[PDB]
Amino acid sequence: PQLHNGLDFSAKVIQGSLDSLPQEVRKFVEGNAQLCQPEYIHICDGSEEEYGRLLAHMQEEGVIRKLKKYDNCWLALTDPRDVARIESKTVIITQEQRDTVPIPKSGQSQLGRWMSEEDFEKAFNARFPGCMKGRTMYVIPFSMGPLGSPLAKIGIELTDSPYVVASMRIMTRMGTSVLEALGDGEFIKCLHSVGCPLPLKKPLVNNWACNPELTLIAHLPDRREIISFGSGYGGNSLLGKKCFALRIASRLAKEEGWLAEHMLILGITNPEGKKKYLAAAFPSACGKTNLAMMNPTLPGWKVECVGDDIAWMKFDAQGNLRAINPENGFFGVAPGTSVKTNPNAIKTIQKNTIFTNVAETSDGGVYWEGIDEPLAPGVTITSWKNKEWRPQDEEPCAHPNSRFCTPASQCPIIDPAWESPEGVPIEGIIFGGRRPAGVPLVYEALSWQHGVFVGAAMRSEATAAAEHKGKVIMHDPFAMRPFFGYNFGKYLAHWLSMAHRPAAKLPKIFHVNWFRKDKNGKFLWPGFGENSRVLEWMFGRIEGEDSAKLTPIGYVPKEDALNLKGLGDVNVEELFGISKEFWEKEVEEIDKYLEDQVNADLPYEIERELRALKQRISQM
Ligand SMILES: Nc1nc2c(ncn2[C@@H]2O[C@H](COP(=O)(O)OP(=O)(O)O)[C@@H](O)[C@H]2O)c(=O)[nH]1
Ligand SMILES: [Mn+2]
Ligand SMILES: [Mn+2]
Ligand SMILES: [Mn+2]
Repeated sequence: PQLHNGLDFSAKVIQGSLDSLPQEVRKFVEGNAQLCQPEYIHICDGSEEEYGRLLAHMQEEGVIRKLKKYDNCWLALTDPRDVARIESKTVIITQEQRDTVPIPKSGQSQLGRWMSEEDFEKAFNARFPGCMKGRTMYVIPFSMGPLGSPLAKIGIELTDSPYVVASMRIMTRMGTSVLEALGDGEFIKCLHSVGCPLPLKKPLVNNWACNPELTLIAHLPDRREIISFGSGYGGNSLLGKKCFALRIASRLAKEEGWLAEHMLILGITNPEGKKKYLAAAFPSACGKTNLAMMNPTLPGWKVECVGDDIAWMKFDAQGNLRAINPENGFFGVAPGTSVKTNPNAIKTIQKNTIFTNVAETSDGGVYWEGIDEPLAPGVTITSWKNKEWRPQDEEPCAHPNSRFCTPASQCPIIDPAWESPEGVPIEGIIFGGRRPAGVPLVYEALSWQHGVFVGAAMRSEATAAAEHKGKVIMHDPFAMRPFFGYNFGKYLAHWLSMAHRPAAKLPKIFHVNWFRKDKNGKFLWPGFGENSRVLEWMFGRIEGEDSAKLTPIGYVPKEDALNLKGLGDVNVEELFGISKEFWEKEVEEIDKYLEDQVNADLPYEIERELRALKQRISQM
């Protein structure tokens, strides 16, 4: 089937067999192999032998170090320029711009960056051709969700970074058994490359191969393809997490009729013997991980974890909104994780965990800001910049966006249904973000329409997750602003459509705010474990208790309704104060944001709620 041996890469397979691969799967491999020209091809099987042999290569290449104080834990230091998820260099490739983002009025579209196919082909042919020269191309077959379960998707990611192969084994279900399940079914085509072929023309920092100048993350929903280049950190290289489970999954969810959201899933049990499942949509670095692994301070309550990031939901035959966690591990922020704040996380990241950009102690341990843990006498600390660090300098020993990669099965409070194929019925949805002043601690929506409005009106201060800096209160609807896969206007309609399904059991909607400060800069709520006091009020409302009070913005707990025993000193007046001067400006910014960003694709019900809220606030 060829004139010269220039298309048959059989003599470059160090593991596996191109013959054992399905038809369309093999064509996808040899196609990019001819374009990227890898030195070798490594078809993954996910076995322990492969994972152990994969670690030795990175260690012998100066990429990762071994943390001797813990059982099979490794540290990795990356290039200082590749530490976050570049939102500015992320594009969605569709034929019509209206499919990706709503055509704005005058202003620019914050709800995504659209790029044409012609402009994408010009940049595509200017990067990949020859990027894997002298490297190994790993074929990674993973599965988002339990194998054989409903709404379970399979993908094939080709990459040249063993740091990606090791992480993909932790975050997804990858191995040979995934190929047997796929057979002749569809699969998302993923392609990743660091962009540093051999010989190296640019010296690498910390042996971290990257190309910041040419970093590009593109999505093609029409082709079911995902193409990333240049980067190699979290959501940029782990295509199954952000690019697949959210952006592309949202497009499929709109076509097929389910939901793909950036929410956590946690079940809570009360002293009376009842258990309910909740979901929370918080922006990055806003409190999703600490909430799903919470150690409550109330006796008789038990909180178990199902997920901390991705959530795929869909109605069932009985009218329930069941959800599953398509992921297999955890990829949460490191700084601030201590025994007092998130004790469940400390128990999980002590074995089979890969750390990144965190400080290392002399005795082989880990260290980061907010760890709140004394060291033994004579122990030194090495910052993430590979330098000797002391608490007297200004350089932090660990990067703000430094992460840990740990399997989900090792969590002590993992819910015994995190891999069930049918999912868990969700009875509540929680919105919120980092709002320093104005937003009360917690309130409840008035209806399903007003609830959707609450999610669309989410705002929060810029944190340390993307490339945003400063204390700016920007908009972030549904905590999905950086992960919208199609038109946001149609997105708001997809949620409002859930109120039309027959025998629909719609869940309640709440808005919280743990970060409301006072006039001095001190948090009015301790948070973390004490957040269970707020979750208790949400549990009773679901059962139908009469503990709510009507306000111009929603339902707030009545007096003597929150279990504040043991505290008593919390300033309740300022923690639930609704100022008329504040909410008259808040709606002003909400009115200007919706008209400029959604424009003609804004549903009438979202506008009817905007007028309803404005009217009620003017009557104060
Ligand atoms: N004040 C307060 N801070 C919190 C709470 N939960 C988390 N945080 C802080 O948020 C930071 C990271 O939050 P995290 O849960 O990892 O965010 P996410 O996983 O991206 O959703 C930590 O350093 C904590 O200090 C809370 O309930 N109250
Ligand atoms: Mn996230
Ligand atoms: Mn997280
Ligand atoms: Mn309707």
